[PDB]
Amino acid sequence: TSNELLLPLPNDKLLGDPKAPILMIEYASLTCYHCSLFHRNVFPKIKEKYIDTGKMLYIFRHFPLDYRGLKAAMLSHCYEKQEDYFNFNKAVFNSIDSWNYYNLSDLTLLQRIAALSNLKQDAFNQCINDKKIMDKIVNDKSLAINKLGITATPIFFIKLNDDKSYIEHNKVKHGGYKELKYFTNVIDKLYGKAIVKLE
Repeated sequence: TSNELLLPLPNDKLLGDPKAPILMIEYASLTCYHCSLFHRNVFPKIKEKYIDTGKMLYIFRHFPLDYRGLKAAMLSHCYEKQEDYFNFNKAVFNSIDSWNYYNLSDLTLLQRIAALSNLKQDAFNQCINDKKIMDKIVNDKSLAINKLGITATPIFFIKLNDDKSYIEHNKVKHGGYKELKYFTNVIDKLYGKAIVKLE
């Protein structure tokens, strides 16, 4: 069920305090141009203002649409520490202009990123060919299509980080590129309600 999907799951990768008052779940393709721009220009201030400060727990979930993006989503699993995993996805978004737009199977950009992060070639090769990880990514994607009605990206669910509450998923959904002021409005209002409730 959708309500069960909009909580931290045991295999989710987390960023920020697991017990933060607010929860943001994002689904996005790593090769999405507008997502890349959002991650370059808006997300860093969201992280500084709400994640680093313990106000909001962030959960990124992959939604790959192509070879590039699925292989990249797979390679992200070579990065275990929460900051490393986030920094890998950030590097892929930041490097979007550097894919090969003619040979869509060319993964030279991922070779670059792996080298810069000192990931050994044996680990790289294992991660980029790991069928168990590929299957998890594509099943989590089909589950989001089925249960949450996702088509385009980025999509965001922003809600109180309370496992006991029932909320209709479309009421906490935000789609597409949003400027910083949009999210600060939404998150500040939710946080204020969260704190009152917690006291």
